[PDB]
Amino acid sequence: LCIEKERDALLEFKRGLSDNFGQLSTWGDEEDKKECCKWKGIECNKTTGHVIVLDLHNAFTCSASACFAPRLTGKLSPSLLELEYLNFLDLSVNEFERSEIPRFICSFKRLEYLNLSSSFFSGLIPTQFKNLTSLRILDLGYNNLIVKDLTWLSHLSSLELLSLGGSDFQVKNWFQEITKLPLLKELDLSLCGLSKLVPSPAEIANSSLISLSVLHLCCNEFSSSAKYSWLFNFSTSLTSIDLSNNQLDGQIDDRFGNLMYLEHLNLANELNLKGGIPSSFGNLTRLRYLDMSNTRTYQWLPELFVRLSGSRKTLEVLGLNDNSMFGSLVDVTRFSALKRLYLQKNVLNGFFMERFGQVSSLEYLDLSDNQMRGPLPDLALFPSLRELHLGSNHFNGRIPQGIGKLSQLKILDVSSNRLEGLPESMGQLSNLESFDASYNVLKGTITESHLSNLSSLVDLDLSFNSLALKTSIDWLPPFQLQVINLPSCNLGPSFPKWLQSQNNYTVLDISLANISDALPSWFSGLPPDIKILNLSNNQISGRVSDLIENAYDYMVIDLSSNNFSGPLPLVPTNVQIFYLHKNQFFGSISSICKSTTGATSLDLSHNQFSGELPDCWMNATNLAVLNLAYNNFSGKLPQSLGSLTNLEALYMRQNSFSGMLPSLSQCQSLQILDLGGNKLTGRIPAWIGTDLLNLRILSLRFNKFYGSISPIICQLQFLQILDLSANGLPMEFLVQGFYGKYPRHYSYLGNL
Amino acid sequence: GDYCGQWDWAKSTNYIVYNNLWNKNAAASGSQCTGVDKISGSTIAWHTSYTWTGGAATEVKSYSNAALVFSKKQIKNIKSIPTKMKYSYSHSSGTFVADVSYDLFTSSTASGSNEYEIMIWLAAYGGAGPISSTGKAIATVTIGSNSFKLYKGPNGSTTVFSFVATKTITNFSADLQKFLSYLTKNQGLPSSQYLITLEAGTEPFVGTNAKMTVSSFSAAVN
Ligand SMILES: *[C@@H]1O[C@H](CO)[C@@H](O[C@@H]2O[C@H](CO)[C@@H](O[C@@H]3O[C@H](CO[C@H]4O[C@H](CO[C@H]5O[C@H](CO)[C@@H](O)[C@H](O)[C@@H]5O[C@H]5O[C@H](CO)[C@@H](O)[C@H](O)[C@@H]5O)[C@@H](O)[C@H](O[C@H]5O[C@H](CO)[C@@H](O)[C@H](O)[C@@H]5O[C@H]5O[C@H](CO)[C@@H](O)[C@H](O)[C@@H]5O)[C@@H]4O)[C@@H](O)[C@H](O[C@H]4O[C@H](CO)[C@@H](O)[C@H](O)[C@@H]4O[C@H]4O[C@H](CO)[C@@H](O)[C@H](O)[C@@H]4O)[C@@H]3O)[C@H](O)[C@H]2NC(C)=O)[C@H](O)[C@H]1NC(C)=O
Ligand SMILES: *[C@@H]1O[C@H](CO)[C@@H](O[C@@H]2O[C@H](CO)[C@@H](O[C@@H]3O[C@H](CO[C@H]4O[C@H](CO[C@H]5O[C@H](CO)[C@@H](O)[C@H](O)[C@@H]5O)[C@@H](O)[C@H](O)[C@@H]4O)[C@@H](O)[C@H](O[C@H]4O[C@H](CO)[C@@H](O)[C@H](O)[C@@H]4O[C@H]4O[C@H](CO)[C@@H](O)[C@H](O)[C@@H]4O)[C@@H]3O)[C@H](O)[C@H]2NC(C)=O)[C@H](O)[C@H]1NC(C)=O
Ligand SMILES: *[C@@H]1O[C@H](CO)[C@@H](O[C@@H]2O[C@H](CO)[C@@H](O[C@@H]3O[C@H](CO)[C@@H](O)[C@H](O)[C@@H]3O)[C@H](O)[C@H]2NC(C)=O)[C@H](O)[C@H]1NC(C)=O
Ligand SMILES: *[C@@H]1O[C@H](CO)[C@@H](O[C@@H]2O[C@H](CO)[C@@H](O)[C@H](O)[C@H]2NC(C)=O)[C@H](O)[C@H]1NC(C)=O
Ligand SMILES: *[C@@H]1O[C@H](CO)[C@@H](O[C@@H]2O[C@H](CO)[C@@H](O)[C@H](O)[C@H]2NC(C)=O)[C@H](O)[C@H]1NC(C)=O
Ligand SMILES: *[C@@H]1O[C@H](CO)[C@@H](O[C@@H]2O[C@H](CO)[C@@H](O)[C@H](O)[C@H]2NC(C)=O)[C@H](O)[C@H]1NC(C)=O
Ligand SMILES: *[C@@H]1O[C@H](CO)[C@@H](O[C@@H]2O[C@H](CO)[C@@H](O)[C@H](O)[C@H]2NC(C)=O)[C@H](O)[C@H]1NC(C)=O
Ligand SMILES: *[C@@H]1O[C@H](CO)[C@@H](O)[C@H](O)[C@H]1NC(C)=O
Ligand SMILES: *[C@@H]1O[C@H](CO)[C@@H](O)[C@H](O)[C@H]1NC(C)=O
Ligand SMILES: *[C@@H]1O[C@H](CO)[C@@H](O)[C@H](O)[C@H]1NC(C)=O
Repeated sequence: LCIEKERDALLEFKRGLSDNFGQLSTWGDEEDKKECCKWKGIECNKTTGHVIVLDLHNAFTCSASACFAPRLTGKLSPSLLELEYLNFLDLSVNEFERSEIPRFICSFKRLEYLNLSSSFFSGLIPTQFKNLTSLRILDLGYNNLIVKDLTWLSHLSSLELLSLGGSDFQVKNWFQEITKLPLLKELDLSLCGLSKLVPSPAEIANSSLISLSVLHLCCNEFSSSAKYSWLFNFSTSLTSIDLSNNQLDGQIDDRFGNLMYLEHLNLANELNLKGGIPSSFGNLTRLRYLDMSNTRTYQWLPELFVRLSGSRKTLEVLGLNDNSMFGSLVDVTRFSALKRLYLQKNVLNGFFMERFGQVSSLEYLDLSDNQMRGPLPDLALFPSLRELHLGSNHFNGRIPQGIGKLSQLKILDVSSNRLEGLPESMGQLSNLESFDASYNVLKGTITESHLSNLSSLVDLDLSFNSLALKTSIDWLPPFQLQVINLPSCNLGPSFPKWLQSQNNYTVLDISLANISDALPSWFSGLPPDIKILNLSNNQISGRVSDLIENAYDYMVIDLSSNNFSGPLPLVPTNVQIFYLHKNQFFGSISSICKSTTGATSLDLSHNQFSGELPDCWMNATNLAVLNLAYNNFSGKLPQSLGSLTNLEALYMRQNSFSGMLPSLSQCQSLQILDLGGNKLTGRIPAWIGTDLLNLRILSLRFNKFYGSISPIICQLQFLQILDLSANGLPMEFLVQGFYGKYPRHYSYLGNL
Repeated sequence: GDYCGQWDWAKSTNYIVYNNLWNKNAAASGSQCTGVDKISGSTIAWHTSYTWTGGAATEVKSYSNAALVFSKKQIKNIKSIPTKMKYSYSHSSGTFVADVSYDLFTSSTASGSNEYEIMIWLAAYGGAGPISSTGKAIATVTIGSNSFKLYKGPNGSTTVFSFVATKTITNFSADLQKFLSYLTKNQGLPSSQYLITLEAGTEPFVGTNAKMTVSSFSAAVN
């Protein structure tokens, strides 16, 4: 069906642009690419072969704090005039030469859809746009163009949609010039500086009274009903109004309720919509989407539901999140088409009751970071939930045995509530990806039926609860979980057997469980990319020298408070905090820093360690918390300690250290330095008062320091504790990759 | 001296220049090696260099940053957050995607989880752009001879405000208190938030044989 001149043209057009990522790879003069209409972004008329559709529009994907777009970064070539009959040209979200809109585009005379939005087209519209009389829909939004004369518009009578958002809009009288269009259903003027340009009552009188249906006015600095009052002249026939991000400080005009067909209203991210929706909202009848997020509307919730009762049956999405809305949540089931309701981060202090005797169709519900109390309702009434957010409240009771009826449920967050137990019926969810019921007051034993039939689980979080989790001995779980936080839960007297079967996890927190056997032999084949292993505070045994694997890019290893034994496991290469305290290790620590390590905090205290400290601490410069206290250590303090450019706390109490104290001049920043019971001798040196200006605790008790005291120690003046007996003379560190981009800050100062 | 470790750093008096390849394993088959050149009182000088190619090119790979440690002070009680920056940047071949940005954060408590994030991008290349829930700017602001477009979007719990320079700036200087206070008056950041971290570096998405040179990075909280 393909026409020759058109491929030739399309190919020369491609020759200018640099696709770089593809998109235009399927374009060529090749025999294999010989029908141009089966190419990406071209569609041809079925009978006449002339191309009718060209869209190189590109969306963009957002990851983390950044979002990315494959922009075309090319030159836009006039050979396209040869296409002759295209009703659709879309070059959205592409960067060309960030230049004038090319005038040849106006020389088409058969266009109906021109979308150049969200590119970088700059300068100002060519007046030649008045020649494009055939244009039904124009989008030129979110470019860098200035708009001072709107004269051409009068000629495009055919328009039914015009976006001029994101302009240097400086036109005194758009009202006249925009009412000149007989069929404009939709207008976008967002970020056009509309507030500076206010339609006069007079200019509104000399106007065409168009039947306008959808309006976008976001990003205009209105702040009062005045600069947007012109809107209500289309009261006859409106459906959407987007007045989001307007610094709106005032009560909403009761006019909105009066509009008969309003079905979509976004007033989100305002300054102060004092109160909230008025009583005229009871007259709205059909409505579908309301958004007063981040408006500080202080309104009683069920009176809002009264004032939306005009639309029990039409309202689909209600977004009242991050506001000061008080009250209780009663009979949300009455809203039969409500699918999304977002009430998080309000001031609600009441019960989640629902007694209507009807069933809701809520798929997404968020009542987090409130003050709510009372028990949950029978969730069997809310079967369509895909994600149920309820954290940071004060709910109580057990979780209802009807939660087992939530099949489409993927996410459940009931953290930081005072709930008291789990039903077996949530061994039926099978789509529950992430289940977090941490910091509650749950009591009881969780059997394998509790977690039966839940194949799609990847996050389990039951932290700091009064709970127990014992499976049957020969139970095989249907789930492999990347995140496993089960602190303060007794998982079995025996090391939980079910973890032999999990091989995809990357963060293991089994701490404060009651466990007492030796480390099983199978557990050595622990997944190769674990970043957080917290086995501490148990009675686990085995010599972990050969029972842990090394350099797996650890991030947090805490093996403290156990009955582990042996010599120190050789420290993995990329770990940052490595805690071995409160165990039965012994031997040299001559292996610590033979290999380079970036650990920022290691704690080796309360062991049976011995020997002379190796002189390799420049192979671990990154330490800021060193804790060797409460071990039997004999030897000179290694001069390598001078190599700790940042060290915040140095714990050396209760060793048998002898000799003089080594040069610590270069470790200018430190806050804690105790060497108690260390049997160390020499004069108290000058650099404690001289280079170590930073300092808060200094303990040199029960040593052998000969010589007099320098008075210069009075020049620190932030030192809070000084103890130098029996001699004869707000702090923390960071783990960097913890939360992805964001570091984590850990506190280590404790008993003062 | 330049150093290639994933979470390596280098405390330097007033400023700490962290290198974070916090996203190295993005299947991006490459390496990055950062490093400090000069110290001169309030002004520092540093560089990095990298070659991240392929895998996930939708993603950031690293944020080598120049950071301030300061008396964490409430937004209300900052008179001036003066800063300046001068750099030039060198790359080769094709598919160079990356940005150059400041990154500030705020929380309720002096030691709290990041609640607000303020990015101020001096440069956007190859299609790199800030997280935006809309794809479109909430507003355009002008500060100290620079024109900025503001985007806002969610990074999990953090609310990320991002200013993008219309002029890709190779010589920035300004008072970031004007930016912080603009947000407090107009978009809705509480003045009670505590300013936590000030960082300035680059986020690369793809690139080959790249090297940034920072002639100076003076910065303060007074
Ligand atoms: C000229 O060219 C221009 C340049 O392209 C054209 O401009 C484009 O027009 C398109 C329309 O033609 C636009 O496409 C539509 O986008 C909307 C955007 O809203 C949604 O996404 C926003 C960002 O989140 C998504 O984005 C990224 C990238 O994909 C993802 O990383 C995210 O994960 C997320 O993806 C989610 O969405 C899918 C969709 O189902 C899910 O299934 C996924 O699992 C993901 O979770 C965001 O703004 C919206 O979210 C709001 O609410 C969220 C929670 O609900 C909250 O997190 C957000 O922060 C935001 O919250 C705000 O509101 C809440 C209340 O809701 C408040 O509480 C809060 O305070 C905030 O105020 C939303 O997620 C999108 O909805 C559309 O999707 C429909 O249509 C497309 C096809 O067109 C399908 O692909 C969709 O699946 C869906 O299709 C059917 O399904 C719908 C029901 O699910 C149904 O209702 C539909 O009608 C349909 O039947 C489109 O994706 C495009 O954005 C726009 N681009 C630009 C740059 O302008 C221009 O049109 C053109 N000119 C012309 C044509 O004249
Ligand atoms: C490997 O695992 C082990 C064990 O899992 C880790 O070691 C543990 O780490 C835990 C986390 O740090 C830590 O728990 C925190 O302890 C802090 C200090 O506790 C003080 O307050 C409690 C009050 O508890 C009492 O009430 C509760 C509730 O009924 C009871 O359950 C208790 O039994 C008590 O009756 C006192 O008892 C203590 O004596 C101290 O005075 C707590 O502050 C902290 O709680 C904070 O976070 C909670 C998160 O949900 C939150 O609920 C709580 O309100 C606290 O809120 C904090 O954050 C907010 C916001 O900034 C702030 O305003 C608050 O002021 C507060 O800072 C935790 O409870 C364990 O104690 C600790 N165990 C050991 C042996 O050390 C180990 O760290 C880990 N390995 C690594 C490397 O991390
Ligand atoms: C919700 O809608 C009702 C009905 O539209 C509103 O009440 C009605 O308001 C109209 C105003 O135009 C009244 O109609 C006219 O009133 C004048 C006197 O003002 C009268 O002379 C005319 O003959 C005509 O009736 C109408 O009487 C009134 N009440 C009805 C219809 O029962 C109401 O104001 C809206 N609610 C809110 C909160 O605004
Ligand atoms: C595709 O091309 C055909 C003809 O090449 C178009 O058909 C004409 O359609 C109009 C209105 O439907 C009629 O008045 C003409 O009589 C038709 N002509 C012929 C020869 O059939 C058709 O509309 C085109 N469609 C598109 C989408 O381009
Ligand atoms: C816009 O439309 C008018 C109307 O057709 C065009 O003006 C014509 O220009 C040609 C050029 O030689 C003349 O022969 C006609 O007599 C003109 N007609 C009228 C009514 O003035 C104008 O050229 C068009 N602009 C573009 C860029 O095509
Ligand atoms: C094992 O865990 C990894 C992640 O640590 C899973 O990998 C990703 O899973 C998400 C889930 O939707 C996908 O979107 C990604 O495409 C996956 N990426 C990679 C590189 O695999 C992985 O699927 C898990 N495997 C099993 C069998 O559970
Ligand atoms: C600091 O770490 C380096 C490794 O980065 C150690 O160097 C290795 O030493 C062994 C024998 O001791 C040699 O066989 C290797 O060839 C060396 N490797 C490298 C890369 O140099 C070094 O010994 C450590 N320093 C101290 C004082 O322990
Ligand atoms: C326009 O709106 C004002 C106030 O809303 C009203 O007084 C005026 O008569 C309206 N004109 C038309 C034609 O609707
Ligand atoms: C899971 O539950 C469903 C519903 O009763 C049932 O069809 C299925 O066989 C169950 N599977 C197992 C392994 O119990
Ligand atoms: C262990 O320390 C004690 C003092 O705390 C000391 O008496 C004993 O000799 C030490 N063990 C040695 C030196 O082997």
